Amino acid sequence: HVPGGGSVQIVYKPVDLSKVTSKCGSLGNIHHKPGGGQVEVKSEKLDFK
Amino acid sequence: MVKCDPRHGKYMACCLLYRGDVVPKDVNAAIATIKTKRSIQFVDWCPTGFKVGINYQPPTVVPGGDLAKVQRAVCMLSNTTAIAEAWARLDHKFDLMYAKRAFVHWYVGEGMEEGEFSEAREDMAALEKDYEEVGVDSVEGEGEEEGEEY
Repeated sequence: HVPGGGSVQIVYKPVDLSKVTSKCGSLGNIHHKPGGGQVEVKSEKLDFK
Repeated sequence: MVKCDPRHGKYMACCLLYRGDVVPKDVNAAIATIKTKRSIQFVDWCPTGFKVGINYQPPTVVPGGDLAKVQRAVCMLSNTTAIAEAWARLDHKFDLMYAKRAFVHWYVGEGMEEGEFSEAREDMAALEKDYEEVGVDSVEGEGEEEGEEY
């Protein structure tokens, strides 16, 4: 007989962050909205016709 | 007691209203010497510029207050071209805000109309020409005329 055991394997496994996916509201934007209307439309020059 | 300066135009009409120690000669001479002053200028068509009232009774005052007694007093009522500067002030003050339509929504929210608002301003644009025409020295040709001296 040959004594000294057979063989036994270690428990060890590789690791990864799985390309995981979540929500982001901030990622959906790069630009701001244009301004409101700064201009008068009511004014009249009061000509006596 | 209207702040427009009476140098700025020409009298058309006057009423004097005396009370207390006044006699009618003294008044006739007060009026004639104001009439003489053509600096106290009348519209060049008016001849008989004055009306005159004379009461025997003096003004009494209220007791303890700011108004004190006199032996004689005068009120006066006078129509004059010089007030066309204050009507022009009421033009300019209207025109500056109405060009913007400022405060309009308060009046038009009582259902009053923008049409009537504009006619009121148009009636006062006619009023400016009403004061201006009485201000004309009865011109009826292409210039004016004079004798040797005024």
